[PDB]
Amino acid sequence: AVKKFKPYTPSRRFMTVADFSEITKTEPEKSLVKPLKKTGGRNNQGRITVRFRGGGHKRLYRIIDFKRWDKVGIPAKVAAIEYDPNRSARIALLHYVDGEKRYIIAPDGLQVGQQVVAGPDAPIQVGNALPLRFIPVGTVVHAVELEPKKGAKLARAAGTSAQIQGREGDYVILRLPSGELRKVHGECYATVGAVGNADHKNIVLGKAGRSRWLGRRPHVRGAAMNPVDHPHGGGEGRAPRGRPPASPWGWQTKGLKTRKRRKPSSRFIIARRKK
Amino acid sequence: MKRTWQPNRRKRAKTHGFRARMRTPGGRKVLKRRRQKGRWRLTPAVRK
RNA sequence: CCGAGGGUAGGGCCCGUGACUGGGGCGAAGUCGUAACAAGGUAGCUGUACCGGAAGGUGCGGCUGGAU
RNA sequence: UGGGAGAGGGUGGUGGAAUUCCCGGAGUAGCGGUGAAAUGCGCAGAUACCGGGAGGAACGCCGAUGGCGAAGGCAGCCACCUGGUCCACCCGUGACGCUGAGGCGCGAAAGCGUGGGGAGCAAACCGGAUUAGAUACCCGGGUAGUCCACGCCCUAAACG
RNA sequence: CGAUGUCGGCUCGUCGCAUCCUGGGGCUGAAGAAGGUCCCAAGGGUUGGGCUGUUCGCCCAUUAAAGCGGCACGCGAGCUG
RNA sequence: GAAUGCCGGCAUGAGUAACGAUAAAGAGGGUGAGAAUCCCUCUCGCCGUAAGCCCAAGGGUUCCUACGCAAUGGUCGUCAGCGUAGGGUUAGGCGGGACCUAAGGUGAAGCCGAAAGGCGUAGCCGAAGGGCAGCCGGUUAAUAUUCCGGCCCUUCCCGCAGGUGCGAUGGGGGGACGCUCUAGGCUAGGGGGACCGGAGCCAUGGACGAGCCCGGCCAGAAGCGCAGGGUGGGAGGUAGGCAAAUCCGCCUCCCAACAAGCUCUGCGUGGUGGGGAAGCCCGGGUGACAACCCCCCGAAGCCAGGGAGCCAAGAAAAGCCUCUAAGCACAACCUGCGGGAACCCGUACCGCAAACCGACACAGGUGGGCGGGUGCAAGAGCACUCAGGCGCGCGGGAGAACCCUCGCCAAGGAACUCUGCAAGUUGGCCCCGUAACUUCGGGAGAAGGGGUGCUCCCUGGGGUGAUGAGCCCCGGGGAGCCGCAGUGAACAGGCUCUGGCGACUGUUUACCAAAAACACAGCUCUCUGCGAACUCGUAAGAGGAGGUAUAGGGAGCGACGCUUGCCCGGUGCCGGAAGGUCAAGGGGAGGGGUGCAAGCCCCGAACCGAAGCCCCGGUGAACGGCGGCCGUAACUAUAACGGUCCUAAGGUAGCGAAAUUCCUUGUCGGGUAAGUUCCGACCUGCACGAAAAGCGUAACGACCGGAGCGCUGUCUCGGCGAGGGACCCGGUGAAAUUGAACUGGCCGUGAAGAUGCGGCCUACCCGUGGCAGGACGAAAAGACCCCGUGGAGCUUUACUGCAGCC
RNA sequence: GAGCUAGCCCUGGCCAGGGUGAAGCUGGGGUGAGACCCAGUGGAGGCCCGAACCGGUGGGGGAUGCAAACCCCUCGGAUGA
Ligand SMILES: CC(C)C[C@@H]1CCO[C@@H]2[C@H](CN[C@@H]2C(=O)N[C@H]2[C@H]3O[C@H](SC[C@H](F)C/C=C\[C@H]2C)[C@H](O)[C@@H](O)[C@H]3O)C1
Ligand SMILES: [Mg+2]
Ligand SMILES: [Mg+2]
Ligand SMILES: [Mg+2]
Ligand SMILES: [Mg+2]
Ligand SMILES: [Mg+2]
Ligand SMILES: [Mg+2]
Ligand SMILES: [Mg+2]
Ligand SMILES: [Mg+2]
Ligand SMILES: [Mg+2]
Ligand SMILES: [Mg+2]
Ligand SMILES: [Mg+2]
Ligand SMILES: [Mg+2]
Ligand SMILES: [Mg+2]
Ligand SMILES: [Mg+2]
Ligand SMILES: [Mg+2]
Ligand SMILES: [Mg+2]
Ligand SMILES: [Mg+2]
Ligand SMILES: [Mg+2]
Ligand SMILES: [Mg+2]
Ligand SMILES: [Mg+2]
Ligand SMILES: [Mg+2]
Ligand SMILES: [Mg+2]
Ligand SMILES: [Mg+2]
Ligand SMILES: [Mg+2]
Ligand SMILES: [Mg+2]
Ligand SMILES: [Mg+2]
Ligand SMILES: [Mg+2]
Ligand SMILES: [Mg+2]
Ligand SMILES: [Mg+2]
Ligand SMILES: [Mg+2]
Ligand SMILES: [Mg+2]
Ligand SMILES: [Mg+2]
Ligand SMILES: [Mg+2]
Ligand SMILES: [Mg+2]
Ligand SMILES: [Mg+2]
Ligand SMILES: [Mg+2]
Ligand SMILES: [Mg+2]
Ligand SMILES: [Mg+2]
Ligand SMILES: [Mg+2]
Ligand SMILES: [Mg+2]
Ligand SMILES: [Mg+2]
Ligand SMILES: [Mg+2]
Ligand SMILES: [Mg+2]
Ligand SMILES: [Mg+2]
Ligand SMILES: [Mg+2]
Ligand SMILES: [Mg+2]
Ligand SMILES: [Mg+2]
Ligand SMILES: [Mg+2]
Ligand SMILES: [Mg+2]
Ligand SMILES: [Mg+2]
Ligand SMILES: [Mg+2]
Ligand SMILES: [Mg+2]
Ligand SMILES: [Mg+2]
Ligand SMILES: [Mg+2]
Ligand SMILES: [Mg+2]
Ligand SMILES: [Mg+2]
Ligand SMILES: [Mg+2]
Ligand SMILES: [Mg+2]
Ligand SMILES: [Mg+2]
Ligand SMILES: [Mg+2]
Ligand SMILES: [Mg+2]
Ligand SMILES: [Mg+2]
Ligand SMILES: [Mg+2]
Ligand SMILES: [Mg+2]
Ligand SMILES: [Mg+2]
Ligand SMILES: [Mg+2]
Ligand SMILES: [Mg+2]
Ligand SMILES: [Mg+2]
Ligand SMILES: [Mg+2]
Ligand SMILES: [Mg+2]
Ligand SMILES: [Mg+2]
Ligand SMILES: [Mg+2]
Ligand SMILES: [Mg+2]
Ligand SMILES: [Mg+2]
Ligand SMILES: [Mg+2]
Ligand SMILES: [Mg+2]
Ligand SMILES: [Mg+2]
Ligand SMILES: [Mg+2]
Ligand SMILES: [Mg+2]
Ligand SMILES: [Mg+2]
Ligand SMILES: [Mg+2]
Ligand SMILES: [Mg+2]
Ligand SMILES: [Mg+2]
Ligand SMILES: [Mg+2]
Ligand SMILES: [Mg+2]
Ligand SMILES: [Mg+2]
Ligand SMILES: [Mg+2]
Ligand SMILES: [Mg+2]
Ligand SMILES: [Mg+2]
Ligand SMILES: [Mg+2]
Ligand SMILES: [Mg+2]
Ligand SMILES: [Mg+2]
Ligand SMILES: [Mg+2]
Ligand SMILES: [Mg+2]
Ligand SMILES: [Mg+2]
Ligand SMILES: [Mg+2]
Ligand SMILES: [Mg+2]
Ligand SMILES: [Mg+2]
Ligand SMILES: [Mg+2]
Ligand SMILES: [Mg+2]
Ligand SMILES: [Mg+2]
Ligand SMILES: [Mg+2]
Ligand SMILES: [Mg+2]
Ligand SMILES: [Mg+2]
Ligand SMILES: [Mg+2]
Ligand SMILES: [Mg+2]
Ligand SMILES: [Mg+2]
Ligand SMILES: [Mg+2]
Ligand SMILES: [Mg+2]
Ligand SMILES: [Mg+2]
Ligand SMILES: [Mg+2]
Ligand SMILES: [Mg+2]
Ligand SMILES: [Mg+2]
Ligand SMILES: [Mg+2]
Ligand SMILES: [Mg+2]
Ligand SMILES: [Mg+2]
Ligand SMILES: [Mg+2]
Ligand SMILES: [Mg+2]
Ligand SMILES: [Mg+2]
Ligand SMILES: [Mg+2]
Ligand SMILES: [Mg+2]
Ligand SMILES: [Mg+2]
Ligand SMILES: [Mg+2]
Ligand SMILES: [Mg+2]
Ligand SMILES: [Mg+2]
Ligand SMILES: [Mg+2]
Ligand SMILES: [Mg+2]
Ligand SMILES: [Mg+2]
Ligand SMILES: [Mg+2]
Ligand SMILES: [Mg+2]
Ligand SMILES: [Mg+2]
Ligand SMILES: [Mg+2]
Ligand SMILES: [Mg+2]
Ligand SMILES: [Mg+2]
Ligand SMILES: [Mg+2]
Ligand SMILES: [Mg+2]
Ligand SMILES: [Mg+2]
Ligand SMILES: [Mg+2]
Ligand SMILES: [Mg+2]
Ligand SMILES: [Mg+2]
Ligand SMILES: [Mg+2]
Ligand SMILES: [Mg+2]
Ligand SMILES: [Mg+2]
Ligand SMILES: [Mg+2]
Ligand SMILES: [Mg+2]
Ligand SMILES: [Mg+2]
Ligand SMILES: [Mg+2]
Ligand SMILES: [Mg+2]
Ligand SMILES: [Mg+2]
Ligand SMILES: [Mg+2]
Ligand SMILES: [Mg+2]
Ligand SMILES: [Mg+2]
Ligand SMILES: [Mg+2]
Ligand SMILES: [Mg+2]
Ligand SMILES: [Mg+2]
Ligand SMILES: [Mg+2]
Ligand SMILES: [Mg+2]
Ligand SMILES: [Mg+2]
Ligand SMILES: [Mg+2]
Ligand SMILES: [Mg+2]
Ligand SMILES: [Mg+2]
Ligand SMILES: [Mg+2]
Ligand SMILES: [Mg+2]
Ligand SMILES: [Mg+2]
Ligand SMILES: [Mg+2]
Ligand SMILES: [Mg+2]
Ligand SMILES: [Mg+2]
Ligand SMILES: [Mg+2]
Ligand SMILES: [Mg+2]
Ligand SMILES: [Mg+2]
Ligand SMILES: [Mg+2]
Ligand SMILES: [Mg+2]
Ligand SMILES: [Mg+2]
Ligand SMILES: [Mg+2]
Ligand SMILES: [Mg+2]
Ligand SMILES: [Mg+2]
Ligand SMILES: [Mg+2]
Ligand SMILES: [Mg+2]
Ligand SMILES: [Mg+2]
Ligand SMILES: [Mg+2]
Ligand SMILES: [Mg+2]
Ligand SMILES: [Mg+2]
Ligand SMILES: [Mg+2]
Ligand SMILES: [Mg+2]
Ligand SMILES: [Mg+2]
Ligand SMILES: [Mg+2]
Ligand SMILES: [Mg+2]
Ligand SMILES: [Mg+2]
Ligand SMILES: [Mg+2]
Ligand SMILES: [Mg+2]
Ligand SMILES: [Mg+2]
Ligand SMILES: [Mg+2]
Ligand SMILES: [Mg+2]
Ligand SMILES: [Mg+2]
Ligand SMILES: [Mg+2]
Ligand SMILES: [Mg+2]
Ligand SMILES: [Mg+2]
Ligand SMILES: [Mg+2]
Ligand SMILES: [Mg+2]
Ligand SMILES: [Mg+2]
Ligand SMILES: [Mg+2]
Ligand SMILES: [Mg+2]
Ligand SMILES: [Mg+2]
Ligand SMILES: [Mg+2]
Ligand SMILES: [Mg+2]
Ligand SMILES: [Mg+2]
Ligand SMILES: [Mg+2]
Ligand SMILES: [Mg+2]
Ligand SMILES: [Mg+2]
Ligand SMILES: [Mg+2]
Ligand SMILES: [Mg+2]
Ligand SMILES: [Mg+2]
Ligand SMILES: [Mg+2]
Ligand SMILES: [Mg+2]
Ligand SMILES: [Mg+2]
Ligand SMILES: [Mg+2]
Ligand SMILES: [Mg+2]
Ligand SMILES: [Mg+2]
Ligand SMILES: [Mg+2]
Ligand SMILES: [Mg+2]
Ligand SMILES: [Mg+2]
Ligand SMILES: [Mg+2]
Ligand SMILES: [Mg+2]
Ligand SMILES: [Mg+2]
Ligand SMILES: [Mg+2]
Ligand SMILES: [Mg+2]
Ligand SMILES: [Mg+2]
Ligand SMILES: [Mg+2]
Ligand SMILES: [Mg+2]
Ligand SMILES: [Mg+2]
Ligand SMILES: [Mg+2]
Ligand SMILES: [Mg+2]
Ligand SMILES: [Mg+2]
Ligand SMILES: [Mg+2]
Ligand SMILES: [Mg+2]
Ligand SMILES: [Mg+2]
Ligand SMILES: [Mg+2]
Ligand SMILES: [Mg+2]
Ligand SMILES: [Mg+2]
Ligand SMILES: [Mg+2]
Ligand SMILES: [Mg+2]
Ligand SMILES: [Mg+2]
Ligand SMILES: [Mg+2]
Ligand SMILES: [Mg+2]
Ligand SMILES: [Mg+2]
Ligand SMILES: [Mg+2]
Ligand SMILES: [Mg+2]
Ligand SMILES: [Mg+2]
Ligand SMILES: [Mg+2]
Ligand SMILES: [Mg+2]
Ligand SMILES: [Mg+2]
Ligand SMILES: [Mg+2]
Ligand SMILES: [Mg+2]
Ligand SMILES: [Mg+2]
């Protein structure tokens, strides 16, 4: 439920902030946080390899449990729902009856005080995690492993989910957040429900400095540069593209497909994405 | 106005020091050349 | 002290007028088409939307004040 | 107090028919369309037929000259929440009534905002016909929209 | 071309006369007044403003008149820009 | 003898410019061969959120003392950051190391690369971050939290006592954290005192006073007090914290809970140890048995790991505590106490500057802390002042032009000019009051006005204290006084109307452009299913991201509002298992060479044979593009209408002489006495037009345009005055430039603009202050222009390669 | 060679004083319940004014400079990109 501001500054006109109404705890679990090495887009050579990065707020990384088949059959209680600055989803704190404490991505609907459980036997309930094969067809699911025991890979951002469409041998057919239809192996785990905080996409950053807080440095158009810099650079006055619109490195950037031709996973993609 | 030389003993020893030169093929050629030329100092002085 | 009024500054309402511009009314015999009245030759009207020299047309939903 | 009928409203489920698209099979010289055609589609294998799948929308028969609502309006089926209303008994209150400038709420369609959805249909638009013309009627396409949520708009041959 | 700074303005002048005014004339289709045209004449004079970077030009208000040209389209080791 | 030659020397310019902030000097005494310049005294001025004081860098003896003055010092010099010599820097507690980790760096394992080398988990290094024990005073010419004095403390070793399951690089707890706002209580610091201490003072008309002037504290162990921080206790279960665990985590039960207790800091007090002014007298002595007290103000510092709110969600590791494992429980560890032990490096001095970075004793640059008082609403602003530190290392005169910086100006008031450029005006606070428009915030300090000192009287509330007095803080009313004038000095908006552009705050060409440019939230297209795409790299490996389509890359557009039309023929991209073409390879009809021959060797057609291209489609917020001629209405004119050619389609809405309009100062209207600019219209748009977005838009802008009011030395049109220079004298003393010079005007001549040639004219020799017409003056081997089969950046459907991708 | 300058990473530090007065909260009003209104409290913001600090808009000076970019007056930001 995005929060608005009155227009008492030029920027407060349009700025919207998340309501934080599901958050029940506001400092993280000390045993589950570790320092997040900020990069600024620089690789091990020190070269910028992803432009316009750096300068964002400091962050601690919350270790997230993307396996859950770690602890089959062991119920846990949802102790808290917490803000995670490293991802769009919120995160839920789990207290296992083990005494072990872990973080999961917080699905929509999940409540503090309810219990979740992982395993082939687990009830089909929001927050439980089962192998894909034991989830009934038609079930909305998130935090999906792409390959068995390799870790949850798909549908992790706020509001996203995959839907189960059917089974075909050892595999299930998922409709991913992108609308692609893909065969994912049935022993891959998934968590029942959609990821929460679906209002994330309606946040209006509102001002330039808000992008700066997030580590996003200003992005400068090719058309603003010189020919030394960019295909779209130069010209007297403004200039249209004057050639097929291109990236700084010369490749076409309006339509040109880029998935590797002979990639082995093509056997498992049924239909490319939609809209 | 702020000029270009802003001395700093740690910066000097770590950039041009003896150990910086020995760590690298190019740096060792520097020491080799300055020895062959007979330089009284192979490396800049800094008071550490 | 108050004080006719004069001065300075800023408001409100009304009247007249203005390059140009909007449509309206009227005007014996102009130009274009033929929308409506017969099922008016696509039943008509309608609120709305979009479009078209023009009347109009078309979409959606409504009315019979529609014929057979 | 005790009963009844009902597409009255809201929510969430869920059932089959049909259209479209995808896949597999089978099969070949046309299909479609009209007043007649053409555009379109089809040997790069269409149409027609069979099995599988996805998805949206609308609910055939019952169905009526029917029923419900204050009106706008409401139609598969199920459950829940809820309004109105009628009848019987003649039990309670004791005129506590009628209307109602303002106010408030409701208000078909189209339209608007933000998300979502999108099968069919279809303003705009394109093409094919027709015609003196044809910014139409007819044909092949087709974007909004038609659908859902929330928020607006507040119109009507909102009529008996 | 081992550089002769380029438009306009400002400042400062000085010169020519094919004279705008003022002085002297002849002719007039010169009654007077006022003009026209030509001759002599360079002593002095030849305004303020609106517009534009402007030179120029148009306009306002005047004036005896609001001259036209040369001086590296006078003048940036004088200024402006 | 020339090369703007090279090296050196020495001239010219010239006793010229200058002598480095306009904070400022004068006199007496002394020293000395010599004194504006050194020392001392008195007087004057300057800084005082510094121009004072303390750290950190960097510098490296510059520190102190004696003896010196050749050079260095912009003059002088007896002086000096200079020369010579001697002296000077003292630590278990300050800083760093024998402690910890951060980025990063390095790197057993391992990975990769022709070589060189590149990576890389642990580990190691790495600090201004974490951690850790010293405060006050005295002393030296020069060091001091270092020496000394007083009072405190830390670790290591060993011993004694008491206690305990002791024991770790392993487990756990803790360390451990943001931004804004902020409570209570304190401290630093400060103000006042009619109280306490003090050498003295009475002046010049008055004052012997509840007079003036000076000072009225600092550190301190335990204990105690005040204020805070941290922290539940017990039991039972237990499968998690990669072994174990009595610890931690999770479950349950009992009790405690805005407490308390325990613990830990801060402040206060505290044995004790110190300090102690003016003034006077020669840094010292005295004052002095110095006194050392009360009230008020009060932090941004402390208690602190405090509290609240918010979103952008805020290091690590060790010290420390707890758990246990090998082990070992004659040990070991814990607590107390005692004795012993306690290393290396730095320490001088400068440090907003004459000692650092700028070639200079250079008006520039340099991070942290302290930074007193009064008044002005506040404040680190401003004026003046304390402590402290300076008068800026050439002076003395004069009182021209001219220049700079500054003050004023009769009448006028933008007439100045490209332009109100510049300079006026306005200016703080309190109160009254405030428009279109608007996105309801704003526009707004709109505009425009009134008030402002001092005195007396009456009075309201708050803080401290006690509820009072005193002190302190916000006020209210009445009556008066003075001046030209009361934010009386200093610091402190001119305003309005209307266009263009850009939404806005931001960013930029270091050193000629700050803007309309870039960025920006927002909108759209597009790629990307994760070992993602993309990027850097030969690779390994990284980034992307410990992210996962509500995400990430690329591209354009640029808040917001209302919108974004038609063309897919060409180019691009997307789809298309057919067909055409298509390399290596397959195939081998059929030939050829050689050999006696078996053979060996060579050429080789059909046909099979990828991507790409052809071909069929799609696609515009992909590259792009969006017509011509002729005719027509009952006045004329003009054409709603028509004809025909052409195209892939012929520009829609909106806007338009525009940041675009050539003709052009279009035409008309407004504004002006007058308007090439401006605003409003018209539309024959040379040559607008819809995300290289179209049209608007409140608010914003050191943007660019037009107007008005206010006010002015901008101007008519200049005048006077101030200081710093210019000028003169003493000291010191450059520069570019320079073929040599005994270097005049005119009219001619000349390579076409002559001091230098001809003919005239004019002219005694040599300077000083000035002005800039000439020496085609200086400066820079023209940056425009061309030329060179000269170079370099950039582009592309130029050529040819290469990476990359297929 | 990044001791200048550009960006990023780690760790510290700094931003006098004054002004405006968002959300929320409380109370009150309102209603069937609401929305909502008013008052108080509150202290938000690439908010406002203005030092330090960071800039460099206009003009003047300087131009063999104090200075190979300085000086004076004026001006922009100053809790934030
Ligand atoms: C239509 C025009 C283009 C014709 C043109 C005009 C240019 O100038 C002349 C040329 C002929 N030669 C002339 C020439 O070269 N002037 C140069 C001058 O540069 C500076 S003046 C600072 C100026 F800002 C630069 C202006 C001029 C530079 C080039 C020197 O101090 C001067 O001595 C002098 O050298 C003719
Ligand atoms: Mg908002
Ligand atoms: Mg609002
Ligand atoms: Mg939430
Ligand atoms: Mg940790
Ligand atoms: Mg990283
Ligand atoms: Mg590395
Ligand atoms: Mg990149
Ligand atoms: Mg980057
Ligand atoms: Mg994310
Ligand atoms: Mg989150
Ligand atoms: Mg799989
Ligand atoms: Mg968004
Ligand atoms: Mg961030
Ligand atoms: Mg971004
Ligand atoms: Mg950009
Ligand atoms: Mg550009
Ligand atoms: Mg550019
Ligand atoms: Mg480059
Ligand atoms: Mg290139
Ligand atoms: Mg290029
Ligand atoms: Mg280009
Ligand atoms: Mg360009
Ligand atoms: Mg152009
Ligand atoms: Mg450009
Ligand atoms: Mg082009
Ligand atoms: Mg291209
Ligand atoms: Mg896909
Ligand atoms: Mg610099
Ligand atoms: Mg240098
Ligand atoms: Mg530096
Ligand atoms: Mg150093
Ligand atoms: Mg250092
Ligand atoms: Mg360094
Ligand atoms: Mg190095
Ligand atoms: Mg070194
Ligand atoms: Mg080598
Ligand atoms: Mg070697
Ligand atoms: Mg030697
Ligand atoms: Mg060396
Ligand atoms: Mg009167
Ligand atoms: Mg009709
Ligand atoms: Mg008809
Ligand atoms: Mg009809
Ligand atoms: Mg008809
Ligand atoms: Mg139509
Ligand atoms: Mg076939
Ligand atoms: Mg579908
Ligand atoms: Mg009864
Ligand atoms: Mg309605
Ligand atoms: Mg569709
Ligand atoms: Mg057609
Ligand atoms: Mg016909
Ligand atoms: Mg030339
Ligand atoms: Mg020369
Ligand atoms: Mg020249
Ligand atoms: Mg020259
Ligand atoms: Mg002038
Ligand atoms: Mg005359
Ligand atoms: Mg006459
Ligand atoms: Mg004359
Ligand atoms: Mg003119
Ligand atoms: Mg002209
Ligand atoms: Mg006359
Ligand atoms: Mg002339
Ligand atoms: Mg000429
Ligand atoms: Mg000419
Ligand atoms: Mg000239
Ligand atoms: Mg000239
Ligand atoms: Mg000049
Ligand atoms: Mg000139
Ligand atoms: Mg000259
Ligand atoms: Mg000259
Ligand atoms: Mg010779
Ligand atoms: Mg020379
Ligand atoms: Mg030479
Ligand atoms: Mg020579
Ligand atoms: Mg030489
Ligand atoms: Mg020489
Ligand atoms: Mg010699
Ligand atoms: Mg010499
Ligand atoms: Mg001389
Ligand atoms: Mg002289
Ligand atoms: Mg001279
Ligand atoms: Mg000089
Ligand atoms: Mg000088
Ligand atoms: Mg000064
Ligand atoms: Mg001065
Ligand atoms: Mg003297
Ligand atoms: Mg002297
Ligand atoms: Mg002397
Ligand atoms: Mg002196
Ligand atoms: Mg002295
Ligand atoms: Mg005296
Ligand atoms: Mg002071
Ligand atoms: Mg000497
Ligand atoms: Mg001397
Ligand atoms: Mg001497
Ligand atoms: Mg000597
Ligand atoms: Mg000297
Ligand atoms: Mg000097
Ligand atoms: Mg002597
Ligand atoms: Mg010493
Ligand atoms: Mg010691
Ligand atoms: Mg040791
Ligand atoms: Mg270490
Ligand atoms: Mg190895
Ligand atoms: Mg190699
Ligand atoms: Mg290191
Ligand atoms: Mg270390
Ligand atoms: Mg340290
Ligand atoms: Mg220490
Ligand atoms: Mg101590
Ligand atoms: Mg001594
Ligand atoms: Mg913590
Ligand atoms: Mg933390
Ligand atoms: Mg920290
Ligand atoms: Mg924050
Ligand atoms: Mg307080
Ligand atoms: Mg104290
Ligand atoms: Mg005080
Ligand atoms: Mg256990
Ligand atoms: Mg004493
Ligand atoms: Mg004594
Ligand atoms: Mg502070
Ligand atoms: Mg670490
Ligand atoms: Mg054992
Ligand atoms: Mg034993
Ligand atoms: Mg113990
Ligand atoms: Mg040692
Ligand atoms: Mg020392
Ligand atoms: Mg300074
Ligand atoms: Mg400092
Ligand atoms: Mg000094
Ligand atoms: Mg000096
Ligand atoms: Mg200096
Ligand atoms: Mg003040
Ligand atoms: Mg001085
Ligand atoms: Mg000074
Ligand atoms: Mg001086
Ligand atoms: Mg004189
Ligand atoms: Mg004055
Ligand atoms: Mg006066
Ligand atoms: Mg005057
Ligand atoms: Mg005036
Ligand atoms: Mg006036
Ligand atoms: Mg003017
Ligand atoms: Mg100008
Ligand atoms: Mg003034
Ligand atoms: Mg003022
Ligand atoms: Mg108005
Ligand atoms: Mg108003
Ligand atoms: Mg206005
Ligand atoms: Mg307006
Ligand atoms: Mg308003
Ligand atoms: Mg005012
Ligand atoms: Mg008053
Ligand atoms: Mg007075
Ligand atoms: Mg008076
Ligand atoms: Mg102001
Ligand atoms: Mg802007
Ligand atoms: Mg801009
Ligand atoms: Mg704009
Ligand atoms: Mg805008
Ligand atoms: Mg700002
Ligand atoms: Mg620049
Ligand atoms: Mg430049
Ligand atoms: Mg430069
Ligand atoms: Mg400039
Ligand atoms: Mg510029
Ligand atoms: Mg600016
Ligand atoms: Mg820019
Ligand atoms: Mg913008
Ligand atoms: Mg989008
Ligand atoms: Mg690469
Ligand atoms: Mg990572
Ligand atoms: Mg992106
Ligand atoms: Mg926009
Ligand atoms: Mg932009
Ligand atoms: Mg349109
Ligand atoms: Mg096309
Ligand atoms: Mg096409
Ligand atoms: Mg195409
Ligand atoms: Mg092929
Ligand atoms: Mg083109
Ligand atoms: Mg084209
Ligand atoms: Mg026009
Ligand atoms: Mg325009
Ligand atoms: Mg144009
Ligand atoms: Mg024009
Ligand atoms: Mg023109
Ligand atoms: Mg005109
Ligand atoms: Mg007019
Ligand atoms: Mg206009
Ligand atoms: Mg026209
Ligand atoms: Mg474009
Ligand atoms: Mg353009
Ligand atoms: Mg476009
Ligand atoms: Mg509007
Ligand atoms: Mg605007
Ligand atoms: Mg505006
Ligand atoms: Mg601006
Ligand atoms: Mg700005
Ligand atoms: Mg600006
Ligand atoms: Mg003057
Ligand atoms: Mg003077
Ligand atoms: Mg003399
Ligand atoms: Mg001399
Ligand atoms: Mg000398
Ligand atoms: Mg000679
Ligand atoms: Mg001679
Ligand atoms: Mg001579
Ligand atoms: Mg002569
Ligand atoms: Mg000639
Ligand atoms: Mg001549
Ligand atoms: Mg001569
Ligand atoms: Mg001669
Ligand atoms: Mg001769
Ligand atoms: Mg001769
Ligand atoms: Mg001669
Ligand atoms: Mg002669
Ligand atoms: Mg003569
Ligand atoms: Mg002289
Ligand atoms: Mg002279
Ligand atoms: Mg001259
Ligand atoms: Mg001259
Ligand atoms: Mg000359
Ligand atoms: Mg010459
Ligand atoms: Mg000359
Ligand atoms: Mg040369
Ligand atoms: Mg040349
Ligand atoms: Mg040159
Ligand atoms: Mg150039
Ligand atoms: Mg040429
Ligand atoms: Mg050639
Ligand atoms: Mg040639
Ligand atoms: Mg060439
Ligand atoms: Mg080249
Ligand atoms: Mg190659
Ligand atoms: Mg690629
Ligand atoms: Mg650097
Ligand atoms: Mg740096
Ligand atoms: Mg910081
Ligand atoms: Mg600040
Ligand atoms: Mg308030
Ligand atoms: Mg609150
Ligand atoms: Mg601000
Ligand atoms: Mg203000
Ligand atoms: Mg600067
Ligand atoms: Mg400046
Ligand atoms: Mg100025
Ligand atoms: Mg210069
Ligand atoms: Mg100033
Ligand atoms: Mg400000
Ligand atoms: Mg501030």
